Amino acid sequence: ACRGDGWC
Amino acid sequence: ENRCLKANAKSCGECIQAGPNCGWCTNSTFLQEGMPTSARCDDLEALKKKGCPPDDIENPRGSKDIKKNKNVTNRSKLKPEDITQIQPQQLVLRLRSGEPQTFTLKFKRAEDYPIDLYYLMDLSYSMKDDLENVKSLGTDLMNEMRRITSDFRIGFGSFVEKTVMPYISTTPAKLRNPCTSEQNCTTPFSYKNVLSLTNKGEVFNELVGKQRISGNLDSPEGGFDAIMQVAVCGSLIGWRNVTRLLVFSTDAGFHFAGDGKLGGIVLPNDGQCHLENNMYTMSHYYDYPSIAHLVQKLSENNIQTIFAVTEEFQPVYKELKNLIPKSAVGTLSANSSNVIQLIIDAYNSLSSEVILENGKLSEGVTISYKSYCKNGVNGTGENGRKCSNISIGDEVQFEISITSNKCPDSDSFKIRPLGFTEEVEVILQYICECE
Amino acid sequence: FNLDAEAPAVLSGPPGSFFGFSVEFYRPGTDGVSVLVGAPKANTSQPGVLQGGAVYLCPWGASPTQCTPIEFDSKGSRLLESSLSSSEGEEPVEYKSLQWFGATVRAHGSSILACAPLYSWRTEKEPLSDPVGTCYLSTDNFTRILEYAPCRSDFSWAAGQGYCQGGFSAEFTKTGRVVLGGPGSYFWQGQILSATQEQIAESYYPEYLINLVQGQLQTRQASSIYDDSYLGYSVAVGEFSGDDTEDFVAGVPKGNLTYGYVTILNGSDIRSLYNFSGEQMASYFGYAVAATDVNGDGLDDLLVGAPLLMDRTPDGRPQEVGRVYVYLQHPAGIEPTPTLTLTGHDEFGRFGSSLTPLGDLDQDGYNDVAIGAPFGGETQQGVVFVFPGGPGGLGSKPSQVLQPLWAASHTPDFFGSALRGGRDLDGNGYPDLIVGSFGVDKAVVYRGRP
Ligand SMILES: *[C@@H]1O[C@H](CO)[C@@H](O[C@@H]2O[C@H](CO)[C@@H](O[C@@H]3O[C@H](CO[C@H]4O[C@H](CO[C@H]5O[C@H](CO)[C@@H](O)[C@H](O)[C@@H]5O)[C@@H](O)[C@H](O[C@H]5O[C@H](CO)[C@@H](O)[C@H](O)[C@@H]5O)[C@@H]4O)[C@@H](O)[C@H](O[C@H]4O[C@H](CO)[C@@H](O)[C@H](O)[C@@H]4O)[C@@H]3O)[C@H](O)[C@H]2NC(C)=O)[C@H](O)[C@H]1NC(C)=O
Ligand SMILES: *[C@@H]1O[C@H](CO)[C@@H](O[C@@H]2O[C@H](CO)[C@@H](O[C@@H]3O[C@H](CO[C@H]4O[C@H](CO)[C@@H](O)[C@H](O[C@H]5O[C@H](CO)[C@@H](O)[C@H](O)[C@@H]5O)[C@@H]4O)[C@@H](O)[C@H](O[C@H]4O[C@H](CO)[C@@H](O)[C@H](O)[C@@H]4O)[C@@H]3O)[C@H](O)[C@H]2NC(C)=O)[C@H](O)[C@H]1NC(C)=O
Ligand SMILES: *[C@@H]1O[C@H](CO)[C@@H](O[C@@H]2O[C@H](CO)[C@@H](O[C@@H]3O[C@H](CO)[C@@H](O)[C@H](O[C@H]4O[C@H](CO)[C@@H](O)[C@H](O)[C@@H]4O)[C@@H]3O)[C@H](O)[C@H]2NC(C)=O)[C@H](O)[C@H]1NC(C)=O
Ligand SMILES: *[C@@H]1O[C@H](CO)[C@@H](O[C@@H]2O[C@H](CO)[C@@H](O[C@@H]3O[C@H](CO)[C@@H](O)[C@H](O)[C@@H]3O)[C@H](O)[C@H]2NC(C)=O)[C@H](O)[C@H]1NC(C)=O
Ligand SMILES: *[C@@H]1O[C@H](CO)[C@@H](O[C@@H]2O[C@H](CO)[C@@H](O[C@@H]3O[C@H](CO)[C@@H](O)[C@H](O)[C@@H]3O)[C@H](O)[C@H]2NC(C)=O)[C@H](O)[C@H]1NC(C)=O
Ligand SMILES: *[C@@H]1O[C@H](CO)[C@@H](O)[C@H](O)[C@H]1NC(C)=O
Ligand SMILES: *[C@@H]1O[C@H](CO)[C@@H](O)[C@H](O)[C@H]1NC(C)=O
Ligand SMILES: [Ca+2]
Ligand SMILES: [Ca+2]
Ligand SMILES: [Ca+2]
Ligand SMILES: [Ca+2]
Ligand SMILES: [Ca+2]
Ligand SMILES: [Ca+2]
Ligand SMILES: [Mg+2]
Repeated sequence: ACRGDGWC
Repeated sequence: ENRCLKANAKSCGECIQAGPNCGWCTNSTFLQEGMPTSARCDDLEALKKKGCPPDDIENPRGSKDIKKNKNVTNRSKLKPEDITQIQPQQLVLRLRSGEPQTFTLKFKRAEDYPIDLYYLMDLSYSMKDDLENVKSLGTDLMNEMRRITSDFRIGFGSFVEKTVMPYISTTPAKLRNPCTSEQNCTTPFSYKNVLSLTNKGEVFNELVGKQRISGNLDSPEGGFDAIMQVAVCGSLIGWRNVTRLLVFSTDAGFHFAGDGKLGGIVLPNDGQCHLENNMYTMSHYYDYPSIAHLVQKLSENNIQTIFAVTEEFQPVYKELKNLIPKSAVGTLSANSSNVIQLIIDAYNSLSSEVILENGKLSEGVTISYKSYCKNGVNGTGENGRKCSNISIGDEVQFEISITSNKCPDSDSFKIRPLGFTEEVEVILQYICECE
Repeated sequence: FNLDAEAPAVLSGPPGSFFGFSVEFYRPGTDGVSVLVGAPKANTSQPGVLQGGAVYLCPWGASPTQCTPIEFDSKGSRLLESSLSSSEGEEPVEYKSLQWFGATVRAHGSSILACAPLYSWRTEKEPLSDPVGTCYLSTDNFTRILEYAPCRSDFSWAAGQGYCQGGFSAEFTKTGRVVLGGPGSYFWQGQILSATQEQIAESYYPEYLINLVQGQLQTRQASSIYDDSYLGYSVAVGEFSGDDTEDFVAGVPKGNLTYGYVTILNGSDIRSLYNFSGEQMASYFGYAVAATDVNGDGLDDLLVGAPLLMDRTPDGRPQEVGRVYVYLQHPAGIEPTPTLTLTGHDEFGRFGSSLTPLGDLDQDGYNDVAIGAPFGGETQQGVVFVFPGGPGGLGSKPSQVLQPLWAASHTPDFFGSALRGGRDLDGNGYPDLIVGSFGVDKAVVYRGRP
């Protein structure tokens, strides 16, 4: 997934 | 029925302001027995036929007088202010209203010209693996620039995000460690000057090896705030009047003016330095700068930007390039491995091209450029403002033409190649009356 | 051009309260017209609330003191239900300090909507700092007041509606339906939410923080490629779907690689009808939007502001001036490309940061438009331009130019950052304009004449 500042 | 006659010049001064090919007669007996005085002003060739000798035809013409023409540097140690890459440096153009004045502009790319490079890096969590290979960027880039110049200074800065909601979590815990428990992320921060420009590349490596990665929430980061500070904070970064390269290394988009409103930041960027202990302090007070603002402050401070971004965000920063003069875009890898070669390629493209810009001109005054580059390619219109594919030691020329219609007093504007401090001072005087 | 620009009435709020950040007409009847003024940095009597923000009611007939604060919420920050006993420590569940209440102000009939886009809470579970935003709805002329925080849901944090900031923009329909913009939902994809005053009331239940209005209309989450779009940054209403139910105009300023776009949603089932794209990167196309018929043909026309639009001067110098785009509606639909464009002349003036319809200012059978450049003028105090509607849309030249009469202090006035027109408060048969200027905590009202 990895959205925002590298939030998997 | 030319324009000169159909303007009824009441005096000599009026005849000049109306048409460049006009002349005023002052010899009696010229007038036919029933002429109006609105006839002494007429086409220069027409007055000679109607019966008006040259002695009695006043016709002031604009002249061109160079005032400073220091020659371009040649082979037979020199400080960068003794080096000349453009000439002349000052001249006077007397402008007949309607007539254009033209003068040549020589540009020659200096050899072994010094370079200052500042590396501004994204230390957000998404740039974790990247920081691992910059351990040796210092010495390795120092070694590679030896080929380019015998005088190279390097610096390092970092950035993350505005330190306010909603761009970061505001809980006391996440303020201490914005990442998960597994990571040991440092607290979020806007911008810090890790190292000012220097020649000791050994310092570069040790300092970068002491930086901890940080973190925040939204994907796009606040690099523009940092770009602004690096641009305007002149003496704290240590910019010399030479080639100035800003490497902007990120793996995500960018915040810009308008986004501050989410966090209650309505006040626009002021374009002023605000460093306390090499920390940007006013990220919570001033909005992100707009692109147009950065264009202004990057140009006046002669910064040449190299965007070193990942494959994913190439199209975004490619459009940013099109809006920023004297900048380049390269594809950064995952571990920032090809960064050195990325920087060299970017440099060689920026240095092989010169672009001229001029200051504000008064109404009536207009300008146009005619470029003459290597191999006979000749630009005109907007292409006249630039020449590309310029090697070291190569010379190129520009024929600049200035025209005036109105009749203001003594105006003045500068012409300057982008990236360099050297400029050409054009002083204007207006011929409004007869001599 | 008939606005009494030489003698406007000025209102003054508390210093540093951003009085005039939001403005609005209020009329719970033909008699008793008033001016509403938001001041999102005003201190309040709420216990333990630093600068909660407040909305001011300013009845017409100034003497002695016009403006007074509307008490939407006298209570401070509520406490965590499952932590009053605990071990040691009484935790607040919500945070009303610095919530910017009154950032947005809208009214319809005897109803008033006021929003706090920076209100945040913790949730009754894991400790967070989610700025869900909140709104307070006053109805039947203050006889009852309701909180409405449709982003304060079961879906917390950025991945959900935690950073929605519901109320960042807002508007009433001509029937009184509430429409909210929340640019932070689903990792800043943005969101539009909407419910009737009835639905909000028939489900109101203060005991449980997470309220769920039945029948609420709202855009849904999309794939992550749409993150960071800021849908709901700005909002307007008008009829574009060929019925009698007004539709939702919404700015998406950072959508499509930051070229931005505006979208129009079907007012009945909030589904997409139109899309209009910006022409330059990061011009903030969609910063402000508005809807009104500017050529007297019965069909509402679209207006969009891009205050960071950069352009080139004749001598080859770039400059941030801003620009406004106007799309005219026809029976067949709306053309994807603008019909005309208006461009600012002052560098960094942010032309097009605010827009409002004025109604027919000169009674010439054509509605007119006011456009604000909050940093225009020789002293950068701010400017408002009035453009006249006509047979072929808005005129190229402005009919009037409103500038503040007071001198420039050491901070910007933001004159023209907040506008509101199309209402005749004095009743002279000519519409009136309310210009905000929160920079010096003032709000100006201009008055038309025959
Ligand atoms: C929608 O809701 C809003 C808000 O709820 C509502 O607006 C309120 O309407 C009520 C009407 O019921 C208003 O209440 C009245 O206010 C009258 C004016 O009060 C001010 O002026 C007083 C002096 O008036 C004299 O002088 C003027 C000239 O200056 C002259 O024309 C008058 O005729 C009169 O001779 C002044 O004393 C008063 O100050 C007192 O009150 C305030 C507030 O309580 C207090 O802070 C002060 O310390 C001081 O005690 C104020 O400055 C007022 O005259 C009137 O009084 C009579 O009625 C009360 C009812 O209890 C009696 O007790 C009293 O003895 C009098 O007989 C009454 O109080 C109220 O002010 C409005 N508020 C706002 C914010 O607008 C709308 O009407 C609603 N709309 C609809 C459609 O429902
Ligand atoms: C104006 O411009 C905007 C923005 O460009 C346009 O909006 C976008 O339109 C496209 C095209 O319609 C949207 O993509 C599609 O979305 C629909 C609807 O998805 C919803 O409904 C599904 C069915 O009920 C449901 O499954 C979805 O839920 C899934 O997806 C979410 C997303 O994260 C996920 O979280 C869930 O867990 C689910 O996995 C969702 O509720 C969808 O049906 C489409 O799918 C088709 O196409 C894909 C390939 O693209 C294919 O794989 C599928 O099998 C199916 O065939 C498609 O995803 C997009 O979401 C819109 N974006 C926004 C921000 O609104 C708008 O259309 C333009 N208007 C006009 C008038 O032009
Ligand atoms: C996201 O934003 C981008 C940027 O705006 C957008 O792509 C752009 O689309 C427009 C038109 O849709 C392009 O503009 C055209 O440019 C060409 C030259 O490249 C011109 O010839 C065009 O002039 C006319 O001719 C067309 C027919 O040939 C007409 O259909 C057109 O309407 C014009 O009247 C026109 O100016 C622009 O070049 C691109 N930009 C880029 C960078 O590609 C994109 O569509 C947006 N995405 C979405 C989903 O909307
Ligand atoms: C880089 O080069 C610039 C110039 O190319 C140097 O700055 C210049 O410094 C001189 C002073 O020696 C400034 O002169 C000033 O003139 C104004 C009137 O025009 C006067 O009011 C001032 O008191 C001063 O005498 C000149 O303006 C200034 N030019 C600038 C800032 O563009 C600078 O020192 C060089 N720096 C390095 C590191 O090489
Ligand atoms: C905007 O959204 C509304 C609601 O979704 C749309 O209204 C709906 O439009 C459809 C197609 O016109 C209607 O379909 C059908 O209705 C007829 C008669 O009512 C019935 O015989 C069919 O079996 C079918 O159900 C639907 O009824 C209608 N609903 C309402 C409440 O009006 C509207 O068309 C949309 N507008 C645009 C421009 O997209
Ligand atoms: C950088 O990463 C690539 C794989 O993406 C790898 O092949 C290369 O060896 C790496 N370079 C260094 C210096 O670690
Ligand atoms: C640049 O000019 C040189 C001539 O010295 C020529 O050989 C080369 O092909 C040129 N390059 C480009 C990209 O035009
Ligand atoms: Ca990385
Ligand atoms: Ca970020
Ligand atoms: Ca409709
Ligand atoms: Ca219309
Ligand atoms: Ca009109
Ligand atoms: Ca009026
Ligand atoms: Mg990041």
